[PDB]
Amino acid sequence: LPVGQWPVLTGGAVSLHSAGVTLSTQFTDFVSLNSLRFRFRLAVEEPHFKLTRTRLDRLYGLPAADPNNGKEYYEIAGRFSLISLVPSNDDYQTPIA
Amino acid sequence: ANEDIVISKTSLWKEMQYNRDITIRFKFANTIIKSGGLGYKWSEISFKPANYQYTYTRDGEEVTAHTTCSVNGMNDFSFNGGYLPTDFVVSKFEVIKENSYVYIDYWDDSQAFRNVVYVRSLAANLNSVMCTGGSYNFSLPVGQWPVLTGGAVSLHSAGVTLSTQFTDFVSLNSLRFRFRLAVEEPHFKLTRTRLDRLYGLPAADPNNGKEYYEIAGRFSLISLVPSNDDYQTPIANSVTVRQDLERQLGELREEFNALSQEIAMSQLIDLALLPLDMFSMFSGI
Amino acid sequence: WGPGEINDSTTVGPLLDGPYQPTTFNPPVDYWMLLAPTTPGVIVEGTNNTDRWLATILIEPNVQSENRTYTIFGIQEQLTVSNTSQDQWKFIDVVKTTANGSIGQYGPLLSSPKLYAVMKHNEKLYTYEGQTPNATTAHYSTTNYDSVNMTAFCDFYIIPRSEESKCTEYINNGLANEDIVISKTSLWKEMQYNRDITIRFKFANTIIKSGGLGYKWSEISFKPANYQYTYTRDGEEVTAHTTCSVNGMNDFSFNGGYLPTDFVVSKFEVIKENSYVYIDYWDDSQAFRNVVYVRSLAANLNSVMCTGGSYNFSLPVGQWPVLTGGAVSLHSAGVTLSTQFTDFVSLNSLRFRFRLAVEEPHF
Amino acid sequence: WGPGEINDSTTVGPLLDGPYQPTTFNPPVDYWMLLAPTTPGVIVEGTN
Repeated sequence: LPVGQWPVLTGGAVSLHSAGVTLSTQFTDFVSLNSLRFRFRLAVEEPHFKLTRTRLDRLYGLPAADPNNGKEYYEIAGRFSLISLVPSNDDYQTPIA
Repeated sequence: ANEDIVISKTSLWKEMQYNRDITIRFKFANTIIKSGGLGYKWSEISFKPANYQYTYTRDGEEVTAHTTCSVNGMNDFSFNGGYLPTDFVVSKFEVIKENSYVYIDYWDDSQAFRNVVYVRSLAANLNSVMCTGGSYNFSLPVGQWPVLTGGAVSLHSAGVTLSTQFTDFVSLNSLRFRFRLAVEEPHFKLTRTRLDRLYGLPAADPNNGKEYYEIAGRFSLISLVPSNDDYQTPIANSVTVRQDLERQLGELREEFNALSQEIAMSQLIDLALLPLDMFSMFSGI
Repeated sequence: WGPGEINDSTTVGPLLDGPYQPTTFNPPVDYWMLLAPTTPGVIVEGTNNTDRWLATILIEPNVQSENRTYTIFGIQEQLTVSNTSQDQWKFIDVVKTTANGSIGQYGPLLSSPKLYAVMKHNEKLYTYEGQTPNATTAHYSTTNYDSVNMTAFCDFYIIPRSEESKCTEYINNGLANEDIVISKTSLWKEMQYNRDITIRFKFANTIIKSGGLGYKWSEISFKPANYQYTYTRDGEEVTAHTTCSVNGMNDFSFNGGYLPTDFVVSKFEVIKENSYVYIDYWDDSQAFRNVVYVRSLAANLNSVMCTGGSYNFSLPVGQWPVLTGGAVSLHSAGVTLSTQFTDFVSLNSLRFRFRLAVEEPHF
Repeated sequence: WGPGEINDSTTVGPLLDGPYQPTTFNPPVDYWMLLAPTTPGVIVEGTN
């Protein structure tokens, strides 16, 4: 703000829980990747987000101001299970791709 | 004239009085400016706008406050022990007296303080404090240095005056708390000059080397603050409501089996003959 | 609405027009000339060139009759100097009937603090005579009193006639942490206005003169000036109440001589580029009733071509100096809408600030 | 939230060395004694 007190968008938490998984295709500047898309449903939590020096107080959700909150990354650890079909014409020679 | 237009729709405001303990630390300053000549004369020995910054433990949380102090309404006396260049002619010694009021501007970074805009009323339960005058030597190319001795003055709280300078579309705030000055013992003597036992803090040394003039007092500020109450939010603004746990399936099955008592054979046969379909089965559920 | 609390530049007037060094300067009618020495010798010589050659002369305490030669009125002659007091200095008046004839002495004057006063009234010179604290104001009858040239050899002061008591005194002994809700939520609305209003104002001056002749101008600053007028703004008679002041102006001092009739000007204020004029208007109209909780404010006041004052410095005798020149324009410098909450009532003061730009001619 | 103005006035021609009256004194270092004479006669007599 050029003059006066600086408004601040502080707060706002959400929780991510798994809600299925499906195939997708990421891309890079040189190659395309056969990625897996994990879809997570959201759930707002106790930390509220306010807009100081205003009248928007006690709002819930995660705004887009600084969703990372200074963290380098958010981590979700778990397990996935897939059964892929491989074209094997013999009792052996199971292809590895 | 004959014109006026609407800017915005109506808004929700409320009146609220903020009561806060304020500590006041303001050190005076002296110009003490030497006029031309051999060095005996003085242009205008007067108080200057003295600025400082502090941090106080108010309400259990540190508050950072800028502090400007000045005085207006002082009496300006003159001295003439001879107009000769080797003699002592002082144009104006500024002295605080009953005609003098101290004006002090405060800038605290606290919440209510920032909220003090478009205010309704202010009450200041400040404490009167004694301010004494020190001594200083007036430079002279020849002769002993003249000095000050004694004196004191007392500050008494008076009306607070808040101002807002309007530039373009910005309001620059300017608070000014006022203190009436009442002179008190001891008295002021200037060496090698006429004044003997004069009263009133001079423009030479009102600080007296004091750390700061600590005045502790409460302040009640009734101002029209803006607020929407707990409204103007989304109709579903709250933490996610956890769905209630359903039931233990074992006991659910137990109760379902127990329901077999309330079954009539003939009516059950009729219901069995009726072909339940995707509609009939779930219509009344 | 109405109040104004900007008042600075206090002044003190020299009670006796300050000290004066040895020279030929006389006391005008209704003005005592007081004399304060440093060391003995000659004090004053009042010469009419016609019939009066008075001379007030110092003598130390405990001094007997001694014959000494003095260069009085350019001629060396022998005179007798004597004292009667043992602790009080003597101020003896030598009287010369004629230049050729002998010269006498009278007017023994016993006072410790070394202060003594002379005057001219009612066909008589009023010279302090006698012993302290009863030192009288004895009188000598002669002609052409106002023409007496008073050539003196000490420090001096000038007093009014009404302060004979002061002259006698001088001769006899010398000089918490919580918040609460007041009222529930209410309805408000920022409201715009497009209105033009005429503005007119006057000035005033603190003309503080020194005590005595008047050739010593202690100070001339600006006064807080209050006025009232009526204006027709779009068919609505408004009683505008006006209060003026000025701050941050540049000042001058002048000295044509450090002596009584010499034109001395200790301090004079003058509006200049650095100067700003604080101007308060009060109107009972709806706009100025609604201007309490104001969000924004902008004034488009046009320039004001201002010509400086021109009056003749009042002095008791002699040519009158005058001031002419130095025009000034005024430009908007913002508006301060201050509120002053005393213990019970709120004095709401609106002050437009006007920067003063300076322009020819030259003062 | 910045401080407001304070009523003040600048110095009143302080650096004006006026008509120092004629008598016996000792000129100090770095003070040129400009003169204002009017009629024929002696102006200054500096005696060591």
